[PDB]
Amino acid sequence: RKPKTGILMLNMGGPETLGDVHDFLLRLFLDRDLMTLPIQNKLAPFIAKRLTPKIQEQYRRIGGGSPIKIWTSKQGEGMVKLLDELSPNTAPHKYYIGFRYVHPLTEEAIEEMERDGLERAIAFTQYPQYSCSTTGSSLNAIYRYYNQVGRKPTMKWSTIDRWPTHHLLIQCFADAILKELDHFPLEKRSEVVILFSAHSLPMSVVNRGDPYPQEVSATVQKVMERLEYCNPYRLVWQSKVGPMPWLGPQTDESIKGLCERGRKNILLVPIAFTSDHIETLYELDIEYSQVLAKECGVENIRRAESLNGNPLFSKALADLVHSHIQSNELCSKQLTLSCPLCVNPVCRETKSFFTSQQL
Amino acid sequence: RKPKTGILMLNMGGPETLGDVHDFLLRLFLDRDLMTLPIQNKLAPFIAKRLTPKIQEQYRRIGGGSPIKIWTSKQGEGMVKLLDELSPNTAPHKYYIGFRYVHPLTEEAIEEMERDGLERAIAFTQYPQYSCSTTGSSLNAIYRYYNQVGRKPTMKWSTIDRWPTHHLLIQCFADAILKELDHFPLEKRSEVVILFSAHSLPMSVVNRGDPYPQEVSATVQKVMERLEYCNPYRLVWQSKVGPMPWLGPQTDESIKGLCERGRKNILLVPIAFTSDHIETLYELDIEYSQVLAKECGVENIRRAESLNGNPLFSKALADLVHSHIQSNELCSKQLTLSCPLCVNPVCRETKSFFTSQQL
Ligand SMILES: CC(CCC(=O)O)[C@H]1CC[C@H]2[C@@H]3[C@H](O)C[C@@H]4C[C@H](O)CC[C@]4(C)[C@H]3C[C@H](O)[C@]12C
Ligand SMILES: CC(CCC(=O)O)[C@H]1CC[C@H]2[C@@H]3[C@H](O)C[C@@H]4C[C@H](O)CC[C@]4(C)[C@H]3C[C@H](O)[C@]12C
Ligand SMILES: C[C@@H](CCC(=O)O)[C@H]1CC[C@H]2[C@@H]3[C@H](O)C[C@@H]4C[C@H](O)CC[C@]4(C)[C@H]3C[C@H](O)[C@]12C
Ligand SMILES: C[C@@H](CCC(=O)O)[C@H]1CC[C@H]2[C@@H]3[C@H](O)C[C@@H]4C[C@H](O)CC[C@]4(C)[C@H]3C[C@H](O)[C@]12C
Ligand SMILES: C[C@H](CCC(=O)O)[C@H]1CC[C@H]2[C@@H]3[C@H](O)C[C@@H]4C[C@H](O)CC[C@]4(C)[C@H]3C[C@H](O)[C@]12C
Ligand SMILES: C[C@H](CCC(=O)O)[C@H]1CC[C@H]2[C@@H]3[C@H](O)C[C@@H]4C[C@H](O)CC[C@]4(C)[C@H]3C[C@H](O)[C@]12C
Ligand code: FES
Ligand code: FES
Repeated sequence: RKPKTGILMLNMGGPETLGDVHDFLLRLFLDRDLMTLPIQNKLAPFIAKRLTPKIQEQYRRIGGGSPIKIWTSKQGEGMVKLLDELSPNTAPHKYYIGFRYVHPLTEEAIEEMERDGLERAIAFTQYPQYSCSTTGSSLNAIYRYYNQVGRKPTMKWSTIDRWPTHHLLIQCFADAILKELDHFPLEKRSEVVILFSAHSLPMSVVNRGDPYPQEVSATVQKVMERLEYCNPYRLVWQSKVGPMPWLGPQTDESIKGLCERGRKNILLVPIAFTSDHIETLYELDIEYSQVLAKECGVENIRRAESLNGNPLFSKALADLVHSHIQSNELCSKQLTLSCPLCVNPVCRETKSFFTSQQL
Repeated sequence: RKPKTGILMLNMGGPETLGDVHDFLLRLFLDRDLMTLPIQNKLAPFIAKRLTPKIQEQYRRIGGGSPIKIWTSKQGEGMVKLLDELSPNTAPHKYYIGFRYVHPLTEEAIEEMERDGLERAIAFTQYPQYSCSTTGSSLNAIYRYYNQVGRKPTMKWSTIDRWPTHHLLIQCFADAILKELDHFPLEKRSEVVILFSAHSLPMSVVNRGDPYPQEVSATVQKVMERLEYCNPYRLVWQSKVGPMPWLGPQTDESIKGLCERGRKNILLVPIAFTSDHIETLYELDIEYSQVLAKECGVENIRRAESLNGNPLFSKALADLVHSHIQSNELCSKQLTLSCPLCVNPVCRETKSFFTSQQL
């Protein structure tokens, strides 16, 4: 009856309503794992307020907020039901959501897991491919929480810190692509070009050693292997802001370029995230597939469905947690190597926090 | 007895002696697929002349020239012996070397293939991961040869234009890594960090859509899977020159960064080429492993042996060719998609050259 094993699902989060946008931005801009600003305690609230209207308008364009919490909860519930049956010795299992910049915040979830008196806590990132700016930032929040509160954990921690080639995740993407290919006019299907798209990183981050581009490229290859190379593809990158150099090719410039070169039948595949959110519902579906694509003369542009409530995806999550438990690993071998040019002192503390855990 | 199937092994090549350096550079700078320069017919000989002394000195430091022709010949000979047994319907097989910028030049090889009266010719790039700047440039040379001689081919052409995850290539890399791990002191072996290293590309090339970074990342993941994630790794990129932005992290900076961060036992793995050449014998072995690494206080830095004369690598080559023949394929599905921002008119012509071939 009392939960024994807590699976803490980590993600950045998104504002559920338009009223949550300002505080989302403020927590983001206060976070030094992402950015160091001059006079940051002053500029953070200011830039949050400055950007609120633009960002609320994007969310209003997709129906008034992000659905991430809904999807995460449905996935969490399907995962736990499977885990109680796969793993009766670590049952009952209970999921907790720990979002970095909206409620329930990472720190609020840890407080609850400790209150619930769990024996074991698993920090399970919902980003299959690791970036120090996504999963690294969620794992640092766990280390900082105990550091700030000045007490040690009362539960045994470990982390599933990446899973870019999990076989059932791969199957979920391949399945979604095959379904969407069937939605193109039959006479176009062979002609379709696949653009896998993932959020970009600034080159300053790529060049310091961030593991993300190599892992996202691995996911793309395993998906194309599963599909037997039925269509040609490129991996391209979305969401660049600001005037600094980021990893390209850009998704928008790639859609326009393909159109200008006669490839007017394009299937977009979000490959680095597992539910709908602003990047899919606003950036890909509206900004590129409605506005940009209409202006460049595209014939058909479609997007693979996000994994969202697919029961095969819940089965992937539970398979990941079960295999983790059975292996007794505390973290990947990759978490034990920080970036070769890391300049953030917290990363090594975070690494040690996980590699040193009792058990 | 008359040869029936020719396998054209494509590679950029390297100067075999110090005297060949100038004409190597001059052919390279006269190649539009690789670069456009102002007043290129004047500037190419001038830049070749300017760089000759520094490049001759690099080759002198490694014994007086590139061994690429030796290794390519040994691999070609072993591949042909296997193919005559594996594929008697297409035997006898004959290999031909087509180097882009040294003799025997691509154009000289095609001449000899035509004279030999082969039934078919296979353009087999020796770069497992495709870049428009490597394999694309060599395939463009085949299209341009016929275009410039004003005659259609007299043999059926097809291409093996990439093979970044062929299982025996992956085995050869994993085998070389395990052998080199065995040469560290035993007490350091689990502490070893692996840096997979590949020639970089400028960001202008990456951002136009070059398929290379994603393919090299795929090779890395399949090698680490075969090794069961026994050590941690990063993929990083060598050989940047000039002042423009290129894809990082840089290999040199990453070795020094790792050293400064207490990771002093490092295994370098050249992952994008299959024999020794100036990148391994000069840049990694001298510039980085002798000079840089001594300066930064490294404890052990070693390099996986290049594939070179490994018989399992001849077996991979022959298996590639054999599968290619049995499949009847003219080229990969990926060759049918040019880069989304390609601005070189020859790419489409080369693509069509192969996709339109009779059979
Ligand atoms: C200096 C800097 C970032 C630091 C860095 O990259 O190391 C940038 C990032 C966000 C910038 C701020 C935001 O763009 C919002 C403001 C925009 C105005 O055009 C200038 C002031 C303004 C307040 C900016 C000052 C400065 O250029 C900031 C603070
Ligand atoms: C303008 C240009 C490239 C153009 C382009 O990329 O569009 C660059 C590439 C290589 C350059 C040249 C090479 O670096 C060699 C020469 C170097 C000297 O320091 C300047 C003149 C010199 C002759 C350069 C002139 C000019 O800056 C060139 C020609
Ligand atoms: C590039 C990067 C983080 C920093 C980093 O990787 O250095 C990512 C992580 C969270 C991202 C931010 C969050 O998604 C929230 C904002 C979303 C807007 O659509 C752009 C600005 C916005 C503020 C983002 C800018 C940038 O893409 C961030 C800061
Ligand atoms: C960057 C690039 C090719 C062009 C491209 O990618 O746009 C690669 C392909 C062949 C490379 C060149 C060849 O390896 C020959 C030269 C080798 C020297 O060590 C550097 C300059 C040198 C001239 C190289 C510069 C650059 O790295 C080239 C030109
Ligand atoms: C879009 C925006 C500012 C808003 C504004 O002028 O209104 C700014 C605020 C802080 C910026 C970020 C911070 O400067 C930290 C990162 C710095 C990197 O050099 C580029 C991305 C990077 C993640 C920046 C991207 C972007 O230019 C941000 C998110
Ligand atoms: C190293 C060198 C010139 C030598 C010199 O001035 O001494 C120049 C000559 C032509 C240059 C190349 C050509 O300009 C074409 C490419 C231009 C890209 O913007 C960067 C790499 C790129 C491949 C260049 C790298 C490098 O700066 C090269 C190879
Ligand atoms: S920035 Fe990657 S480990 Fe610190
Ligand atoms: S530059 Fe890549 S296809 Fe032309």
